[PDB]
Amino acid sequence: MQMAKVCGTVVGTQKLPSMTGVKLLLLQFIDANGELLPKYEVAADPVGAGLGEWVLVNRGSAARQTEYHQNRPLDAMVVAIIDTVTVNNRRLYG
Amino acid sequence: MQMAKVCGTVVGTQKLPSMTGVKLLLLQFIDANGELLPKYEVAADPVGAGLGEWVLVNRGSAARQTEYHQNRPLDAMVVAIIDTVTVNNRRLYG
Amino acid sequence: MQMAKVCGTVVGTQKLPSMTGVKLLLLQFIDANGELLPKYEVAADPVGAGLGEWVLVNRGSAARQTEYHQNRPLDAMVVAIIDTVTVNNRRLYG
Amino acid sequence: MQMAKVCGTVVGTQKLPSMTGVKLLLLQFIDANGELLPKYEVAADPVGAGLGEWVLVNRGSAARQTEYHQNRPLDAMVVAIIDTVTVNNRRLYG
Amino acid sequence: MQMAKVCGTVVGTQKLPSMTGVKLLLLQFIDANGELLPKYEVAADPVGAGLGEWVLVNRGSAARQTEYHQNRPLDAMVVAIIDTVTVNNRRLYG
Amino acid sequence: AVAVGMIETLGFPAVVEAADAMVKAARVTLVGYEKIGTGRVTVIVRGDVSEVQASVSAGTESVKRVNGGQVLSTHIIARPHENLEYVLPIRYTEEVEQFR
Amino acid sequence: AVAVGMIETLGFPAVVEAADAMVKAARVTLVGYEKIGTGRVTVIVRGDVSEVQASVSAGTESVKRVNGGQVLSTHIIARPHENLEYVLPIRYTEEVEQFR
Amino acid sequence: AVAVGMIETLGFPAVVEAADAMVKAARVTLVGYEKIGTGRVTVIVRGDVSEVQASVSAGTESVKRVNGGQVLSTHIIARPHENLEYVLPIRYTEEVEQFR
Amino acid sequence: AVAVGMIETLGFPAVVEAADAMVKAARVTLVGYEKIGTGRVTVIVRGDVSEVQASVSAGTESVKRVNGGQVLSTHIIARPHENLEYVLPIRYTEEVEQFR
Amino acid sequence: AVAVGMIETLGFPAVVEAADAMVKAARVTLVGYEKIGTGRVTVIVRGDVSEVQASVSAGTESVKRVNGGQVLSTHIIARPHENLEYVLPIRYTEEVEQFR
Amino acid sequence: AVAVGMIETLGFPAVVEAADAMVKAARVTLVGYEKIGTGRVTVIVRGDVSEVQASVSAGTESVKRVNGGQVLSTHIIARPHENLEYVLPIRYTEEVEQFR
Amino acid sequence: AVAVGMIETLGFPAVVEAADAMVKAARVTLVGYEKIGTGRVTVIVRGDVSEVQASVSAGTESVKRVNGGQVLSTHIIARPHENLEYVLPIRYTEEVEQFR
Amino acid sequence: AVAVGMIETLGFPAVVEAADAMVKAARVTLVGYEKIGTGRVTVIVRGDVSEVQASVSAGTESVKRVNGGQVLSTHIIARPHENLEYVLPIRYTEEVEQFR
Repeated sequence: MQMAKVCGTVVGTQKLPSMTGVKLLLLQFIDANGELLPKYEVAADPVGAGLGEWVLVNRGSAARQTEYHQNRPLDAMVVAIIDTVTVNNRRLYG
Repeated sequence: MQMAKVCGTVVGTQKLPSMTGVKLLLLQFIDANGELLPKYEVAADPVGAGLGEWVLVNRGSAARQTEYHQNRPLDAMVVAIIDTVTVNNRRLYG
Repeated sequence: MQMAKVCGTVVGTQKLPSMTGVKLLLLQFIDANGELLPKYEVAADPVGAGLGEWVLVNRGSAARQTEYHQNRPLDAMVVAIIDTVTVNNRRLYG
Repeated sequence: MQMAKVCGTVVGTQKLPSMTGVKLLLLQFIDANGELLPKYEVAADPVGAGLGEWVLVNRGSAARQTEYHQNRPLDAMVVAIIDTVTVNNRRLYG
Repeated sequence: MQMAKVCGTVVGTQKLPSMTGVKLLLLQFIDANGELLPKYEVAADPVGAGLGEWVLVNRGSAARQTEYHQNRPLDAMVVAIIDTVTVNNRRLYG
Repeated sequence: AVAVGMIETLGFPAVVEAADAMVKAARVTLVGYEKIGTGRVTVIVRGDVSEVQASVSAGTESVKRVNGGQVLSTHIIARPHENLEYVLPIRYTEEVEQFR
Repeated sequence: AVAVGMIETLGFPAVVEAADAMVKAARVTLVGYEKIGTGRVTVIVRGDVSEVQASVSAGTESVKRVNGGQVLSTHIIARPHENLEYVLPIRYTEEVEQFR
Repeated sequence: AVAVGMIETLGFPAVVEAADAMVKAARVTLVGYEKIGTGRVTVIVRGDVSEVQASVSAGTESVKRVNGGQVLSTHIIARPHENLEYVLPIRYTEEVEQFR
Repeated sequence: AVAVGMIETLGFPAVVEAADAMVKAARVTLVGYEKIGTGRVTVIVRGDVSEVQASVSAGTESVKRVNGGQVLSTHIIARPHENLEYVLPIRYTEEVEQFR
Repeated sequence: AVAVGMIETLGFPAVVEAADAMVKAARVTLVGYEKIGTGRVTVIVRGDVSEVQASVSAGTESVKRVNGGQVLSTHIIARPHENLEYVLPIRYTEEVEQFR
Repeated sequence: AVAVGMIETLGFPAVVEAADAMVKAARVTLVGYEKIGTGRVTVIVRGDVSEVQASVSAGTESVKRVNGGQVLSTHIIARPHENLEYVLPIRYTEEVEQFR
Repeated sequence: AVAVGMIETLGFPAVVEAADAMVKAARVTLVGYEKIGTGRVTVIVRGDVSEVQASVSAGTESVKRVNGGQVLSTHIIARPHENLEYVLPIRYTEEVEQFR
Repeated sequence: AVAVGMIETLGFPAVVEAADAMVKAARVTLVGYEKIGTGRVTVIVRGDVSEVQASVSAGTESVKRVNGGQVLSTHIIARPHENLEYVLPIRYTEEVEQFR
């Protein structure tokens, strides 16, 4: 997984028929210190996440494991909304 | 997924027999801010996309999920044509 | 696999139901010389590792091979706690 | 897929038994404009490609889809010899 | 596959039960010209390779293809010991 | 006029998840909240047709992740008549003018 | 007075698609919207009897587009008595005078 | 640039009900009308891809109310190539530029 | 615009008896005549929706007078969009202005 | 910002035991109380998402001790959109600001 | 001469998807659009043999993603005789000389 | 006169492959191209009777290369009357006089 | 350099029809002619890889019209090594330089 910040939404109307119903979030990756990295991802969002939240997003074949993304062409998925990040016994987020 | 811009087409005549009928688009990746990254991809195009469009591109074994790319040696696929990118409640594209 | 140092923990309360019970560690990657790289990962931790430990973390679908991580959306997992690293017949760690 | 130029061959005699008969090509990646990137790959070559040729190479589990690479430990494979690349309706290659 | 140089060994005693018997080599990636890149890997070693050798390393689910790594959490594997690298009809290695 | 999407659910926890996932999936404005009896509760969003189609389709799948949640009826009208905003409670209120 | 058309549906997304199909199909004015319980929702159009007949039949077919939508009752009164507009919500309000 | 959607019906009364339901449902412009033989008649709309998608789905359901006509084929292209306007009759004519 | 009625018949003697029955039954104007292939011939009338409904139903029964005549499809659009008269042949031509 | 949790019960004695078990189990503020018909009554708590999850799990188990009430639906949203506080009754009222 | 590729489909929405996918898959010029009756419609592209083989093969697969779309016959002639451009409608028109 | 060879195929890609095989196989001039409906398309070559027989036989076998191509009827007239070139489109036009 | 394509037939009348169909189909140069015993005769064409692919596919289909000949083996190499020109008879001879 990677830590990412929800920066926006991507809407596509002309898509695959297996891509319908999939909510697509534009996530910017954040480092371990909390700063925004110049690297992004578009991920499926089963755990309902809004703009500004910190999320855990996986990569690749793990995005097709939630039993309704199984035969869906997805390589990125928000798997968790981050509550708190503790680094060196110090709370960094939350 | 990644956001990419269709910059051209790649045609190969000597290929694998499972690669025939596959439309191959040369796609340049764009960042979350909208500028072109110095990074490209060649992807299959089931969702019919032409030169200049913004597309969503998956990577890996998610390219083989659309039930006719299943046993095809594809690791990248256009899954959607981007209609609208909204970043920080502001429309970036569309 | 990559060598990584456990820098902390990530706790998420809203997650997928298959993500329940998965311990999430914030691991910063270390190089072959032992210095911290500016790159991190959030990985599942079946091998119980604490803060400051050197671990081996895999990537991708190898994280789902642990027979209780099989249908879990995990793309990174601590597979081993590093006891010693020998580089050019010289002990680097341990 | 990525566009790559065949720069040479890699011969290994001490290998896995499932790697026997696999022709290994050293391919340097080329960018979308046609210049050589400082990044390479060693890929299987079922589509017979010689030195100097432009090839499409895939990555990952897509290299095991050509029904004679199925249980072979391959993560890269030349899937097509590039005949022509057209960028912005202008022929770049061929 | 990638060309890598064996720079050492990684030993971990506290690991997963499916990770036992797996020989872990610290491999530094080398470029197509032959110099050491600042990038490494830890891979399983079925083809017996020692310190200083040139190896071919696959990554991903291709590491689980050799029928004794099938349910093992491995994402990197030495598949061949490099005998000869020929670049532009000139022998680079061997 | 501006497109209108409706998701009717059986239950208030299902209609808040429908309302929350709609304005999180796309750039729509949740303007309305309608109860018609027997637990049939409808939330009403406004926005562009690309946003409303994306929000209603994603808002429908999010309700079937709520225990006891049931989608009764969903609809998108891409171009409603200007007669409808004066009679039906689908119009923009002044509470939601910051989200338009 | 001028004619009355009513479509009663089970559900609020079905009654907005019925109301939007009615005012697009003919020269009717949607004047009313009535909730009577158990999800029975009624929209009321006013116009000439040929326009009201053309709209009410077209509003009934458009509920089949809505999933989970069901027309319970339709009726057309060609010439309602003047007593009905002062008691029942079938009258022209001031907000809908621009559409008459 | 502007998307193109086509509904092919068997019969001329079904293709006028399809064309009338398309331009009423969304902000599309009916630009074209094509006959290829065996009664197969095609109407062409131009708009945004979200508006064309809402029109083609609404134009398909409205042929089912026509007795004697059926939808043979529908398609939507999000952005046609500029080659297609000069060969195929999907371009904006100057008679319909007021509806663009 | 004003309402459109279409009767599609299989055969040309059936479409002239349908067109002659329509303009005699009510105050409609025959404006159009369309061939789409396989003998599917359509005549188009314009008028008020009550007159168009009275004519199209009367034009359907008169095809039974014709031996070898068969009505394939009928449809009535009560309020067609203004886009349809510039693309489809349902508009008033200058030759039929004396009958409007 | 502040998370929202909802428990919908069938019956008012079940929804008071659910609401009492929620604010005792964790640091949540009961802010709302919603009736949608057929006895479906919802209580709304606000707190941190960890506190909301502990309260909703405790309020669900406490309805099992009420004879005559059952939990119909529960849901937790970690961070609702600010559009929802103006349309849905999930916001902090001024009477409950002492418990925040 | 320059190579010619043809895709014959049954239906006009299938032939526009065939024409659109051909000029998007490779560097070909759509020059022709041929109706021969019974709904058999043929689009004709010109270009190099590598372009035309890639376009026709990708245009054939894209038609079987259209509902009601059916490919009747495809062919590529890599080197057509110069007699054929004067008789058959496969030649470059002046409308498409910007795409050559 | 100069001999006439005609190949009638079902489909336009089959008739271009038939016409391209004819003018390559022998010293015939493709002069004509005829559509008569139901996809029956005819190409007409002129030449000496030995060249016309060799081309029409080779143009028939090349339709089997076309998937979905079918030869309906072939005929060779060794010495047509001079009345036929003024009525039927079998004559040498001025555009094809460079290939005679 | 340029690609190389080979068709091996059983018999000399089949290999001349194969070689004649190759140089007529595309812009390839027949450069070679090889006999290896058991009647296995091979013709070698050079050209671009797209032209070699179109010629070899047409040369394979043309042996089916020869009675008593069959295609035994076909192959296409997109760019042969420079070693193969000096050992194998696939190189351009002096007599075939006019057709290159």
